[PDB]
Amino acid sequence: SMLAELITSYRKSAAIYAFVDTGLSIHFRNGAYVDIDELSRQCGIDYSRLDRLCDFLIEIGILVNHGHKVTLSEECSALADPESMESLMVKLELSPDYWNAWSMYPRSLLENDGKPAFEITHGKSFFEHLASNKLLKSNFDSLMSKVSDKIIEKLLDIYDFGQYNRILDIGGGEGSLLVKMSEKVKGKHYAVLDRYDEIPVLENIDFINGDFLKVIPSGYDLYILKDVIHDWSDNNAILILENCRKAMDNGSAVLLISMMKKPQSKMVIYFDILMDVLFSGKERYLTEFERLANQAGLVIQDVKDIDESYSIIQLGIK
Amino acid sequence: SMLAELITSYRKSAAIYAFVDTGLSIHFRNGAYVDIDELSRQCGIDYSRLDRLCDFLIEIGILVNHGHKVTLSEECSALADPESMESLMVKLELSPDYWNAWSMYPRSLLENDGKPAFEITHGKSFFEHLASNKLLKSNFDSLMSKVSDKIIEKLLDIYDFGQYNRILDIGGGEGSLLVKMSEKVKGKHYAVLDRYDEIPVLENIDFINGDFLKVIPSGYDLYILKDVIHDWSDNNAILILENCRKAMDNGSAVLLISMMKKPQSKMVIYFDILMDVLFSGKERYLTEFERLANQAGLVIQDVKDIDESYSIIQLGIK
Ligand SMILES: Nc1ncnc2c1ncn2[C@@H]1O[C@H](CSCC[C@H](N)C(=O)O)[C@@H](O)[C@H]1O
Ligand SMILES: Nc1ncnc2c1ncn2[C@@H]1O[C@H](CSCC[C@H](N)C(=O)O)[C@@H](O)[C@H]1O
Ligand SMILES: [Cl-]
Ligand SMILES: [Cl-]
Ligand code: NA
Ligand code: NA
Repeated sequence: SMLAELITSYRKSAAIYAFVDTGLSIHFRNGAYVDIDELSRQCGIDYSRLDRLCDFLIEIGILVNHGHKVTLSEECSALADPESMESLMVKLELSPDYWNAWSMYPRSLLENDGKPAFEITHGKSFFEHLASNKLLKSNFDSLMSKVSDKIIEKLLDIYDFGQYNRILDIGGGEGSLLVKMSEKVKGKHYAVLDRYDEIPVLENIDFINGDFLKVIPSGYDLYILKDVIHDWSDNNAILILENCRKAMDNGSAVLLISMMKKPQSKMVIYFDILMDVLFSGKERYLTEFERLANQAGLVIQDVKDIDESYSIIQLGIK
Repeated sequence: SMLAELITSYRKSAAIYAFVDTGLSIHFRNGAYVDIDELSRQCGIDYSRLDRLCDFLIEIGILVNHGHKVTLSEECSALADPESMESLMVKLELSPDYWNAWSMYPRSLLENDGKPAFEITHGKSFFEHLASNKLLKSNFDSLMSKVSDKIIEKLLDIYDFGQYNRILDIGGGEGSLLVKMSEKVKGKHYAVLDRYDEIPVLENIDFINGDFLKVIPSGYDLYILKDVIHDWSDNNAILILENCRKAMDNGSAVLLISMMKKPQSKMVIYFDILMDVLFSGKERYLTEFERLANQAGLVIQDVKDIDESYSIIQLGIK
C-alpha cells in the first residue's frame, strides 16, 4: 500500500547508509560487476546477511541483479563516488548523530521550549556538538565545500563582486566560498568571521574568531550571510541583521545566500523539517526576509535565483 | 534525482511518526476538514512549526489541501485511528528504542559475532529489553494483537482448526490469536506458552510460563508458531522445531503462520532487513522452511497462502 511504503521509507535511507559506511560502495566504481561471495570476503561481512542487504538494495533500485553478480544502477553511480553531493549527504545526514535526533522530533513539537530534537538527543546545540566531533565536522565541511563548488560559477555570473573592495563572509566556516571567489575575483580584502578553536590561516583570506549575535566588525563594503539566517529563530535572525547594520556605513550592502521558500517549493519544504530537527531553524518566504530586514533598518534592494532552491538577497540601510 | 529522493526517504517516516505520536492525526478522522490554527490549539503545538509539518505532509501526499483547510488522504485514513495496525506500527517502529537501533546496523554487519544492531544499541536482546520495561512489553502486545485481529478472519476462512482438540500457541504472548480463534472454534483445549512475569489470566485458556528453546509440553494435537521462526537464526529455528518434534504424539501437527519470501514480495523483503536489525532473524523461502523442518525431523504436509505476505505451513512427523 501507499501508506505502508511511506511508513517504511526510512529503511531505504538506512540501507544506503550501510552500503556506503561499511565500505561496500568502493567496490562498485566504474559500473563494475561484483561477486557477492568475493565482496563478503573482502569487506568481512557474513555472506547471507550481505546477500540479504543486496536483495533489499536490488528491490529499491540501488543495485541491479546479474545472476551471481550485482552492479550499481547507472542512476545511482554517484554512491561509488565519495566526492559526489549524494555520497557527502549520505555520510553527513544519515550519520548516527543526525539520524538519532529525528526520533525526538515529536517530543520537540510538544515541548514549545524552543529546544530542537537534536538538543533533546545530545544535550547541546548542533554547532556545540559539531565542534566536539572531529569526523562529523569533517563530513559537514566536505559537504559545505561541495555546495560552494556547485553554486560559485552561477553566483559570480548574476552578482558583481568586483565592485566591492573589502568582503566579510559572516559565519563563513572554513571559507570555501571566498576561496573559490578569490580564484576569479582578484585584488580584494577577503575576511571570514566564525567560531574557531584554532583560527585557520589561508593565503588571501583573513579568518576572524568572533560572535555575530554580539558584534560584526565595521569597515567592509560587502557582508555575506550564506546558509546562516535559516539556522535561527526570527528574533535571533533580526539580531544578526541589526548587528550587520550597526557595522555598516553608507554605500555598504548585505548579501544573503539562502534557500527561499516559494508557493511552488518542493525541495525547500522537504529541507525545512531538517532545519527544525537540527536548529529550531526555518526556511523563509521572500516576504518573511522583507520583514526581518526592515526591523534591522535594512531593506531588500534586489533578489536573484541561483537555482530552484538558492537565491541571493541584497540588503541596504532603511 | 531518484538517488537523492531515496537518501532523504527517512524524513517521510519521521514526519508520519510526529503526525501520529503528537496526537495530530486524531483530528483528521472520518475525512474531517481541519483548520491548522485551530489544530495548533487542540494539540498545543506552535502554529508556524505545525504549518511547516503540514506543508511537508501535503508535499509527500499524507494531507490534501482544500483552500484554507487540510484533509487526510483516503489511502492514509488508518493514521487518524491511534489503535490502527499502521498507527501502532508507527508508534513502535519509529520510536527511539527501535529507530535509533538502525544507527548500529553498519557496525552489526562488520562485527560478525551474530549480535543484532538492536543488541549493540541497548546491551540486551529485543525480548530482554521488552522484559526490562513492562510498558514496552505491553505496546508490542497491542501491535501483535492488531496483527492477529488482522489475519484471524482469513486463517479461519482457509484452515480447519476444528479438526484439533488440544491447541498450544508456542510464543503466543497475550494469547490474542487463540482468544479470537475460541470465538468461532469452540469446545477446544487452548493453551499459550511464552515468557511471563505475571501469567495472563483469561477464562480457561491455559497460559504456561516456559521457554521453547528448552522444552515444549507434550499432549497437544496442534502446535502453532505464528511470527516466531523469523525472530531466530537457522540453528535456533531448528532447535524450536526439534523441541516441537520431541513433544509430538503420533497424529499431532505443527502449523507455521509466517511471512514467506517470494519474488519482489516488497513487504517481506523490507521486513527481512528489520528482522536482521532487531533479532539477527530473517524471512525465509519455502525451500528454507523445508530444510529447517527436515533437520528437526518434520515434513511439510500442506502450504496455503493467507494473503500476499502470510502463508501457513503444516508440519507432521518425518
Ligand atoms: N554565534 C556565532 N557566531 C559566529 N558564527 C557562528 C555563530 N553560530 C554559528 N556560527 C557559524 O555559522 C555557520 C552556519 S553553517 C554555514 C557555513 C558557511 N557560510 C557555508 O555556507 O558553507 C557555521 O560555520 C557556524 O560555525
Ligand atoms: N525462549 C522463549 N520461550 C518462549 N517464548 C519466547 C521465547 N523467546 C521469545 N518468545 C516469545 O515469542 C514471541 C514472538 S512475537 C509473536 C507473538 C505471537 N505469536 C503473535 O503472532 O502475535 C513473543 O511473544 C516472545 O515473548
Ligand atoms: Cl565461497
Ligand atoms: Cl504422526
Ligand atoms: Na563506501
Ligand atoms: Na495466541
